[PDB]
Amino acid sequence: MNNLYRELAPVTDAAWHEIETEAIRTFKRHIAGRRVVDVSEPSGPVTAAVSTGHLRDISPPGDGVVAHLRESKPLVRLRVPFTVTRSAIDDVERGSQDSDWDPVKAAAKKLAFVEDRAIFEGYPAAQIDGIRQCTSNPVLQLPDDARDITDVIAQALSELRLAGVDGPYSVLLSAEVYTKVSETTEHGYPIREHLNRLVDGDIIWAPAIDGAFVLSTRGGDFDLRLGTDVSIGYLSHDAETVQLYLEETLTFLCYTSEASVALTP
Amino acid sequence: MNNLYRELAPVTDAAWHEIETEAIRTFKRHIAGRRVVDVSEPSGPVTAAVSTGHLRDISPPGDGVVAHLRESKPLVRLRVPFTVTRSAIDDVERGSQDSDWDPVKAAAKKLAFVEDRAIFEGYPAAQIDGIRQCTSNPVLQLPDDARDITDVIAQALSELRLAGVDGPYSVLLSAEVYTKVSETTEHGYPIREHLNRLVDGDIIWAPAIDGAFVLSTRGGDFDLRLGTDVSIGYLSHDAETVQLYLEETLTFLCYTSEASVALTP
Amino acid sequence: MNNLYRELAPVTDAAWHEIETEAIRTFKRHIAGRRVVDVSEPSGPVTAAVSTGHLRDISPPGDGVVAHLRESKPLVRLRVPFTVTRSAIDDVERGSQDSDWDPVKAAAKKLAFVEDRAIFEGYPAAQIDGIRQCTSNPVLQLPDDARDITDVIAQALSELRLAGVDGPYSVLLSAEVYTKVSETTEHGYPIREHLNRLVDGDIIWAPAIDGAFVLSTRGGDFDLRLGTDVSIGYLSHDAETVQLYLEETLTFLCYTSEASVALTP
Repeated sequence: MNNLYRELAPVTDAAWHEIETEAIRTFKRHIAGRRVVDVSEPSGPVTAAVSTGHLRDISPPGDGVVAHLRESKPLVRLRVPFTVTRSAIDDVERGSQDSDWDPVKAAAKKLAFVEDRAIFEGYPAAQIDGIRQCTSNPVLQLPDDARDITDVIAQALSELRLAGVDGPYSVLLSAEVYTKVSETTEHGYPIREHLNRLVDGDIIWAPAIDGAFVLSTRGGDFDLRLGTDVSIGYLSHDAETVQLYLEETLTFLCYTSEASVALTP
Repeated sequence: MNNLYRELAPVTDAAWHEIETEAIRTFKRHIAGRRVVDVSEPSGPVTAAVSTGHLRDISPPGDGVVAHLRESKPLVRLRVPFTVTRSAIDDVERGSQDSDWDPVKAAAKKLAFVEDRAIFEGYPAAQIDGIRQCTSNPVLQLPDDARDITDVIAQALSELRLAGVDGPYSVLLSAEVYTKVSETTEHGYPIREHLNRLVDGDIIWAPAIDGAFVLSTRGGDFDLRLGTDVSIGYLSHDAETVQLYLEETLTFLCYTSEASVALTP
Repeated sequence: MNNLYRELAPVTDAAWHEIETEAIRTFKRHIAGRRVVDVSEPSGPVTAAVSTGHLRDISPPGDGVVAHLRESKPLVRLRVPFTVTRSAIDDVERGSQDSDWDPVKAAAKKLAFVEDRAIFEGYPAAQIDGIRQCTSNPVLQLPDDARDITDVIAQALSELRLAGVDGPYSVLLSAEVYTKVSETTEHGYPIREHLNRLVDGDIIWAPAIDGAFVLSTRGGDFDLRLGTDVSIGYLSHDAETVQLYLEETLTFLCYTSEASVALTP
């Protein structure tokens, strides 16, 4: 057994497979960051920090000695508890295809939103600066008329190019802007056709964020470090319910302030 | 012989071949559900029920015993009788290529319509809840102006995504809406070109339904279980006509309330 | 793990082996039905219903369509909870041969009695008509004088024969009648010697029933369908006890009303 203690839960192999399958596809349907930042191979549960390579001054241990601390970023463990009914679990083996996995899906959405918000908007208590904080390019305002969205994206692109940043470039849109872009026509012409051909990368569904981002996916700019990737573990149970959780241990680092452009809602 | 008793019908092999060809191709031209739902391999004439995996409380058989009935969905047999003239039948062997199979086509249309309506709109006497009853996403209103159809479809897609449901996504349209979508332009630009590229799946001809559906075809959400697939059997004949029928025995189960969006006409 | 969750029980392999051995042998000592009816191979936890082959009229889905629901018999799950002391459990590994399995035996008796009563006397809540409801031959009265039992058994056999039902024939006796038959003499001659040679099949110990049955075991008349056979699963434990259960999921169908004769006490 590992720290997850799956083996102690009154959950069948079949139910585990359904629960995992749901957590993963739901997580994947909400997550945007992983589609554009570099995602590392999980390094295991021992990992507690990512070295930044920097030195920090501290007072010397004595005369004639110069001391620096090695600086690093701590990993954060994010855990989302959820509760499933034991009838949902047990029904799987009897051949149920509609066991209530809503709590899994809700937990998966919560975790994806937390991850994407950390990456894009910062998580100060976990010492994560988001792309919003890291960016050094002029911030752009998303227009009132959806028909002008291609104007601001074009301007974001030129900002990246002028900052000397190679592509390809991707755009992350909030749920609201994504929907507007996908439906809006200008004098009959779908702005999505215009916007799609303008960007050599992808136009990404990013429901966790407000506004939009335009950034390079050249690599080496945005570091999502995984200690342990999305996992499902066991907490407790009674006669009727099982309490489980989704968790991951990771951090995010932004190495290049000019590789991104933020667009506010 | 099997229950169809085809062998007792005064219908030649040649006529049988024509009747089948017509029934199948007509059926396929009208049917929409089978293009988006999971359609099982026919399990044969013995199958009467589909296990749902669930338990129903019943009063115990004595003290200290706990009893539960196993829940299942019954299959329904749908039979559509039709009558053909014996001159239509007999002309076939004589080289006729215009024998009157109108009654075959009328039966096939009737069966497809009954099947699709059961799938999408439900059939309470057969204990079938259709996708319309099943869905838990906000129901959307089709616009008066066809030029706005892409707006509602886009909102529908966003409902599916926000519900954590992966694609691909397909759109089913009533005969009326399909025809409108295929002909309508906004400032000259065909809204079909916009809508077709908006949907990674298909835009489906669904003449049996009113309004529209946008659903995921990821698999495992919508279950059409075939006992026996569309078949042609024999009832009776007189000097001038033969009474045949089309039939199938099946049921439909919807496992995921959030995998579809309904749009009302 | 499967739905039994045996692995979560604080019960050693040795104790499990003892509990099983006791449950099975106790079960077999009380059960009578399985000795005369057709007992199917367990079909697994997915099975929920047994097709009867019949059709039920339902209102049609529209004009010119004829609809019928497929009839099936639902399986019932019978569960008999029981509690054992943890000292009974733990003593096993220490070499104990008299651990208290009384609660296991009480559960097995309770289950056998519930099964046999369902088979012979019916279980309306589970939609099971027993042989008693099924039979169409004249019901016979067991005599006050045990010395006359061979008369009624002989009349019963004659009822079966006249109904055109081939043997071999077996006789099931209540605990009371069995004991009477085994001890009683007429003018010194044991009526058991007469009765045993009169019946080509067996005289069966049936402590679950009152009265008696004489039935054919030619096969295909009496159908005990097993979803899952007698099993031992785990519910909960505290410091001193473990709550387990016996269960099976099954149903019983009687296909031939004239293949049995009932004799009332």
